[PDB]
Amino acid sequence: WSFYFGALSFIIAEMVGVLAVHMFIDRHKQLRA
Amino acid sequence: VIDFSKPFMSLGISIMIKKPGVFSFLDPLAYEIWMCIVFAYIGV
Repeated sequence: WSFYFGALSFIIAEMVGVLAVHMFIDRHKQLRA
Repeated sequence: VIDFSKPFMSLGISIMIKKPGVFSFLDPLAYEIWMCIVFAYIGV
């Protein structure tokens, strides 16, 4: 179960990175407007 | 010591030995390869 804990951690880390990149993009689009 | 008739049955010494999955198309590659392919797809 700890191997799959690491795998799930990888998946969640990638999703959270995608969310952070969207927040950065949204901040700069709000700055642009 | 006794009289045998002609053979009523012929025989010899012989050898006796003991006599696809649904998702078997995945068999050429190991399970870890498929899992890491999914992970690499997500990362890419």
